[PDB]
Amino acid sequence: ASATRVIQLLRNWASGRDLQAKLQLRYQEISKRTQPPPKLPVGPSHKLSNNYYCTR
Amino acid sequence: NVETVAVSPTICRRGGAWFASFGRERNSGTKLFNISGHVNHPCTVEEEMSVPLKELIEKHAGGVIGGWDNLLAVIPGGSSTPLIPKSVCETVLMDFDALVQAQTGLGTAAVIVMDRSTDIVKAIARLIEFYKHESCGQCTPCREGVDWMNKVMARFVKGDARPAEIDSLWEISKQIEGHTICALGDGAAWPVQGLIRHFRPELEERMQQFALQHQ
Ligand code: SF4
Repeated sequence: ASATRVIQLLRNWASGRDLQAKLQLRYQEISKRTQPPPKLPVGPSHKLSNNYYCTR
Repeated sequence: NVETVAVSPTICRRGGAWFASFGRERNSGTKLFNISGHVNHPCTVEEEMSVPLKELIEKHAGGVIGGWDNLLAVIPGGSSTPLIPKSVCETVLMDFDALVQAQTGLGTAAVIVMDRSTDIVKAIARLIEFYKHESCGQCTPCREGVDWMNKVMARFVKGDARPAEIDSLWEISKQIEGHTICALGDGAAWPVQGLIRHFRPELEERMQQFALQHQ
């Protein structure tokens, strides 16, 4: 947050809490909007043998 | 069968008791044997029914090429019977009940021997290709499943598969066997089952070699 030190002190005293530790505006701490590809594993029924549907 | 028809006049002339004198109970008479493959003297010979396989091979076929220790596997009753390794062929007899007990079946008493110098997977795949080329195509299990097994065995010969596919091929063979119009499907399923049962480590080794050299 681009806030002056005096204004930060005034708002901290007025609220009674330290605002800088828990800010309500998002910043660079959030994840990138471009992500690597996933792999997404398969479920338990993807076996090649001993997988007859009548048993599940 | 031709042999069944041809032995009948001799049976009538000499009596059924004479014919039943040979062989064990429920396996009586004499049989024609065709020994072929990796033997010094491949040949056709008529001999008493319940002869030991090793004794027949040594006495009439001249022994296994390179000696008895050189033996790798035997197909005892034609291409439709599962293979057996040396440990089974050591002390097995040649008749219906004893060969069924060895999980093979007497079949047509056509002995095809293979020494330790032959690709057993290649031989089984060639047999499966024969069965693919010989199915009449009437019923779907034989037609589609034998085509499928032929493709899978062709991939197996190179190791292009994964170890999990061995059990899948076994299940495919079971799905073919007992579900077809005639016994050609059974005769194609049994050699695959025998090859898996007696040489799964070789198939896995081939798969590992292919994966290693293909990465
Ligand atoms: S199992 Fe017999 S009837 Fe069925 S497709 Fe094969 S050869 Fe034809």
